[PDB]
Amino acid sequence: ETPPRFTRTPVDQTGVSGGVASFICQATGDPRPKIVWNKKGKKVSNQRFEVIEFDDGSGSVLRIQPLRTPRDEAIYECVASNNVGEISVSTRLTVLREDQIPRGFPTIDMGPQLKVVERTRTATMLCAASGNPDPEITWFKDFLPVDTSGRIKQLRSESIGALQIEQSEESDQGKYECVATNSAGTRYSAPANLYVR
Repeated sequence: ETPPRFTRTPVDQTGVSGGVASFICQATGDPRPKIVWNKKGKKVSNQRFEVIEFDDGSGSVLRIQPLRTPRDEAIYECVASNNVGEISVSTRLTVLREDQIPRGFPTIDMGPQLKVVERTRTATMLCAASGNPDPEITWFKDFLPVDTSGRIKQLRSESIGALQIEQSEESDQGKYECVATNSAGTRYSAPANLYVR
């Protein structure tokens, strides 16, 4: 038996009012750590705050949608625990008004669109995004981050970000969101469905 240890700690988010923010927290340990999200020390307990567990039990994502300001702006804590010990770490959510959104805050110029791929063929989800600094584009599938490092690869060029899913299969079906992030903040695309025919 071993105490909880973090494998992925949440990273500060600046979102826009009405938009989305996600925080990721994973840990290992034996027995399997329970992950609880707190807001300034109390368990999160509001309808717009949703905890989605990774299928493998490694942890969870706290997803907040729609973001409200000033209400949601706070320090949040991820607490990992089992019968041998407990650890926590915190992260910060900032939520900007339209009135407060910087010039270079990421824009989704073109979000992903509905796709149907034949099984074993490459599916490509597309996202055009811009901002200053040039934002990083990442992908969420069914509210969880798509990690890619390789059947599933992410390609990137000027404002275009692509998620290429080689040898597509049934489990790749789902709801994909493009996420654009830079030092000014994080913007989500509307989700697009992928089907595997």
